[PDB]
Amino acid sequence: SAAVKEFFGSSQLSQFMDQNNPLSEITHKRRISALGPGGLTRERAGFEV
Amino acid sequence: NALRLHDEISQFTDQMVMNLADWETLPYDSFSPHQDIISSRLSTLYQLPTMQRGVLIVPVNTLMQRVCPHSFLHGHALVMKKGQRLSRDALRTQLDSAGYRHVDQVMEHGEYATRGALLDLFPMGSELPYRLDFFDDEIDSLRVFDVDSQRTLEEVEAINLLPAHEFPTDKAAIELFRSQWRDTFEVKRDPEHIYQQVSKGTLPAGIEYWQPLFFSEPLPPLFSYFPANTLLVNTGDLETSAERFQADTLARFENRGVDPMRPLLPPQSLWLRVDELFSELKNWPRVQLKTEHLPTKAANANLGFQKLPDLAVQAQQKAPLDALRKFLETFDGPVVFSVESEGRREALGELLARIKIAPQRIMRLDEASDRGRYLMIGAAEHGFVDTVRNLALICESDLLGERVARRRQDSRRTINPDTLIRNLAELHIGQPVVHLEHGVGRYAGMTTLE
Amino acid sequence: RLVIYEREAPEGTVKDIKEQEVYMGEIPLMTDNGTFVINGTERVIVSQLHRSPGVFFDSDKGKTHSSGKVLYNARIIPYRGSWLDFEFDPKDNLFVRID
Amino acid sequence: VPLDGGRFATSDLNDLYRRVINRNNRLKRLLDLAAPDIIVRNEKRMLQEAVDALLDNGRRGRAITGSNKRPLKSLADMIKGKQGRFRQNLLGKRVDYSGR
Amino acid sequence: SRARQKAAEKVRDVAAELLDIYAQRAAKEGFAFKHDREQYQLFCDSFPFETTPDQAQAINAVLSDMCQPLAMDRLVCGDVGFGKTEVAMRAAFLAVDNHKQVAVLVPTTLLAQQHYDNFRDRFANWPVRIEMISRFRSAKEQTQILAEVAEGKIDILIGTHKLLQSDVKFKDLGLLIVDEEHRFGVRHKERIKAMRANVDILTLTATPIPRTLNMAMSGMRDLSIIATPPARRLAVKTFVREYDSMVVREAILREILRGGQVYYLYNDVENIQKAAERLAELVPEARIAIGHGQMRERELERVMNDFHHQRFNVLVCTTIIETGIDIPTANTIIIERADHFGLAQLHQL
DNA sequence: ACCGCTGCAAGGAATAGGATACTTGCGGGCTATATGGCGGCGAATACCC
DNA sequence: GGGTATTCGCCGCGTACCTCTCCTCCGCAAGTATCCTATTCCTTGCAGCGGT
RNA sequence: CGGAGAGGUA
Ligand SMILES: Nc1ncnc2c1ncn2[C@@H]1O[C@H](COP(=O)(O)OP(=O)(O)OP(=O)(O)O)[C@@H](O)[C@H]1O
Ligand SMILES: [Mg+2]
Repeated sequence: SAAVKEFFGSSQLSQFMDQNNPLSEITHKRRISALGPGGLTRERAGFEV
Repeated sequence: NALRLHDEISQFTDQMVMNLADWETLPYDSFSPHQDIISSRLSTLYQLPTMQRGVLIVPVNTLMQRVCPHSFLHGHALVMKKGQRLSRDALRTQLDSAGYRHVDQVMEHGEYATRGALLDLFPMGSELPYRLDFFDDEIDSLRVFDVDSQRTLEEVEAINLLPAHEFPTDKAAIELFRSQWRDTFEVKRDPEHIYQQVSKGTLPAGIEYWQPLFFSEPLPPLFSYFPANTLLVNTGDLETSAERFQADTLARFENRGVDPMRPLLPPQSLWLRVDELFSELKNWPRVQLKTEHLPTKAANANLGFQKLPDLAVQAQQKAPLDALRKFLETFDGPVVFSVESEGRREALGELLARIKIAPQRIMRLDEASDRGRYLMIGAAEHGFVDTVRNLALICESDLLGERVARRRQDSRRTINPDTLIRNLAELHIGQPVVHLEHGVGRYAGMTTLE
Repeated sequence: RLVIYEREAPEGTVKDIKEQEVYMGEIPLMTDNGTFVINGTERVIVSQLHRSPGVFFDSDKGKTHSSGKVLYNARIIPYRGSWLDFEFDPKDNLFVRID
Repeated sequence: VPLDGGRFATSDLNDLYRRVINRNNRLKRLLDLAAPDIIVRNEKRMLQEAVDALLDNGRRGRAITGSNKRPLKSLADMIKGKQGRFRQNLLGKRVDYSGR
Repeated sequence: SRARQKAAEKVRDVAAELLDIYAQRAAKEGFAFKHDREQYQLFCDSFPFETTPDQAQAINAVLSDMCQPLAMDRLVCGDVGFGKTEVAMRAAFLAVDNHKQVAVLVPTTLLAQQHYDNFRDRFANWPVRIEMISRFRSAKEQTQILAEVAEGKIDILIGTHKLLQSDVKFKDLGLLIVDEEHRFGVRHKERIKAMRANVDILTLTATPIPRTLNMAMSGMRDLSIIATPPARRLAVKTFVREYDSMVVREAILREILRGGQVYYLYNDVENIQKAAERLAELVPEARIAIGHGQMRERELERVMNDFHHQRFNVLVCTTIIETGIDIPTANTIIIERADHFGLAQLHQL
């Protein structure tokens, strides 16, 4: 329960739903983040990625 | 047993009972013998060719081992106390065999002098020359004099220059070790192989078990170190424990006769073989102490040494001291109580007051009378009724015989009562059932499991 | 389902076997849409796009050594574990590095 | 400052100061007691490390941390950087009588 | 399930009790013992050793603190096997030579038995009657020891927690020697100070538990470390290996063929019988006995007596031997599962 | 009517299962390892004389 | 020694504003020490019991 | 008030 609640509650890829539309919800669920654990960093990503 | 005997014997006499401090390692082990030990394993060996009285206790673990073979001892050492009644020219010829040079102005290693009455040495071991002053076939001084100024710094009574390693460690001996190595073993190029470890100057962990290489003369069987007239007293049996130790040594040799890194000599090279050991115990006059009725002949005798009667106490009876109170009236001979420590005497002095017996304290066992209770302090472990001279020794472990509890209570099981449990299965489903360990459950059918 | 062996029997027997529906873990349930409810606040876990575990042969296009020398390198990238890298010194050697 | 739950904020400077004061008082007592040198030596090593971490943490390859495994904020970390005093409170600062 | 039924009411406040104990402590003037030079010189001469120049410093501090009008409270933190106990005896002599009823408090039965034997050994001529009260002594021995103590004839009383059980009323208590205090909690250490406030406490330990180490480092108690290991002690060689039957066998044979004895610490009572059987099948050459504090105690008496008399070599034991069992022949401990043990625990073992 | 010997038998003692208090660790606990940067620079080895 | 090469750790990397959540104690296991009933088992104290 | 993290406007 700890290892699962930690991931669901407080992670970089479990984020607060944008909910001022149906479109915003349905296009925030189909999101492809290139960040998070095991991935690159926001301000240290070059011009090619 | 040896350790135990070293405490028991010292109780019944006063001669210098002393062990022979063995390498506490196991055969072909991986640990060093802890140099302090060697400082007491060599010193014994240097006195052993002339000890005039006393008892030296060795087990067969050490008795079967080989030790430094002469030379190195009367060459690389000098132990000498003031009570060494020895002349000048005897030291002269022994230093001659030691290779020291007669120098009147002793300044460097391997130098000695015998002028007038005073004898000088600059030993192999230290960097200080010493003045000796033999008078009238005896040594009289230990004057630490300068390398050049010849002025005494300190007068000492006993001098100890022993090698701090069991084998020679100088450059010539290292070269000899390497040469014997290339003779027998094979060198591999690795900074951990003991050939390169010794060559670089360091001594490996278990280096003592490569002892015989360093010397180029076979290690003497330790019996050459014995005096002219000893009298080997045995204990138990030897033609049974030597064989057991030889088997265990062979087991260790084959167990570690793997690991091409760090290879091993054969056990013949660092241990007597049991055949040789009994080739040599036919070269000393011997007395065996064995605990069983030997029939009748010369070179055989029987010493009536019966065991004690049933002596025990317990708080169960209202009279706890019954065995003793009834034994100590029916005994014409003396009785010696051999309590363990000092304080235990009081813990035994207030218990024999309960039956009006006050033991004197004697020192040597042959102070006992016809009729008396005495106690002596030592470390003996079991009693005996010496029915030869009628005496008895009641060690404190013969007042605390045994413990016999845990005799339980009747019935931990019931068989064939209300429910036989014959059980050629017929039971229905839902029918209550009793497991003996967990209580009542409901039988819910056969099943198959992995 | 917990099996229990007995000691003095040969290697592999059974004394008892006890089973019990043990409770372990609370796993949050995705709603009918794709949103979880984690503390009353409705969260969404977005998909992540990361380099696949495997082995990759890259090269800095002469970014170092100023010779125009391309320093080819390889990464063995596990899904879970410690990485592994091989690279080339500008002297056309071959060196490994771990983590 | 209270966290409004009855307890107080961490305030890393006071944590570093408590660490230094604790080690220093312990070493003063242990020097009063004429303790053996093997003990006072690593006591002084600990005190040196503590004052080190107070003045500038992270200038050693090792940095000591509290929560979340990030190193504490030392007195040199309160001047350096984009969030120090110079660049965030002295060169440009928040201002009254302002709107947006 | 039922183990969680208990608690959460903090049934007793401890702060008020501890504050009142200390407040009664700091008010009453101490006892200022009388020191007789020669009559303690003989006690020193009975010591068959030499006091190392730090042990003889701790002893001098303890005596010059007992002979002051205040109340001692001293910690004698010194590394294991450095002769901390003889400090207790040379303070116990000063105490009981003024007819003052020392009370030694040890946190286990085997240590109680060992200290009883050692104290009878050391006080083997001086008319001081030493007695031990624990669960070894049966209920017709305790009911006499307590009457003796109350009438004031027993002059040293060595005891486990049975000592501090509210039925033990000393006549004139004058010195309390906590031994191995990295146990006992707090209330046990204070339950004897509470009845008599101005009593002198001599707290012996090797690894003091953090509360009473901080409280010594802040001046509340004194502290007198012991260094300079006594005569010929060698630092014990520690080896950390994955468990291996060959390692166990080699270690055991190396000790046994030397003649010493082995503590094989196992620390699991239910499986210790099977562990001893497995060990005796692994090493046929050894003689093996089981020792743990959950036997009929007339069996534990016998086991640890026989161990002291070399009647067996290997002692498969729990952490009942964690508290200062001497046995100077035993020279190999084998901690079976050392991963779950504290640093202090591992050091004492 | 006197006596040793034993059977009943009351209790006495030891032996179990249950409860309580310390020490220890473990493990998560509502303000207590990651591997997906790169460029400049000047100081510290290092390499080739 | 001394001139030049290579590597290594520290330094740096935009401004202003807005919105959101989430952040240790307290149970388990081992050991120790004690205490507390209920059950049963020696143990002898007394009565019987036939013999003298 | 601090810390970690997510996103958004110009
Ligand atoms: N100054 C000394 N020189 C040589 N031996 C000593 C000296 N002091 C004590 N010893 C011996 O060392 C052993 C240490 O045991 P002791 O109980 O006295 O201290 P300890 O074991 O550290 O105390 P604890 O039993 O609480 O651990 C004792 O057998 C004692 O005889
Ligand atoms: Mg002690």
